[PDB]
Amino acid sequence: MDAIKKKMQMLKLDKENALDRAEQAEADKKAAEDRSKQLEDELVSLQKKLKGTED
Amino acid sequence: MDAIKKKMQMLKLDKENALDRAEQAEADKKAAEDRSKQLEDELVSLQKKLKGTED
Amino acid sequence: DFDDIHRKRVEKDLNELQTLIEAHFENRKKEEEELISLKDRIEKRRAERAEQQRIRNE
Repeated sequence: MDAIKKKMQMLKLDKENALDRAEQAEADKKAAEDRSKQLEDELVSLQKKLKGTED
Repeated sequence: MDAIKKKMQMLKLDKENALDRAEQAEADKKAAEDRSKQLEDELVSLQKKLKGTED
Repeated sequence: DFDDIHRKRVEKDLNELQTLIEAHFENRKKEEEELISLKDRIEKRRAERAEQQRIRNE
């Protein structure tokens, strides 16, 4: 037939598109999270040196 | 027919789950990156305050 | 997770459904074979009625 092929292929394409988009988003989320952790760690030391400067 | 409809329904359940996961991951990325950039801005303001204290 | 058991459930649903699909495929297929044999013996009946009718008419 004809309809089954096109509908099935389009739906599988939709699933694959959503999956890859989710993977890209999660990768960027993990990278941003680690960079945020770095920012926290540096900010604490910045606060410590600021406190010493103020003393 | 009979089995074809059920197979289509399976292909649609995969569609919904993949699309929902993609959207949720995208929202997670947006939230995490906003968190990181706000932390970076806080770090910048701390640098400027340290500069004023140094002056 | 709940998604895992849901996935396994719709999975076995697809499995049983495609199983019954192929099953009624086979059943209706046997029925079509029987109907084809019916058509064949039917054409045999047409030919035999034709020849005997023609003999009578002769």
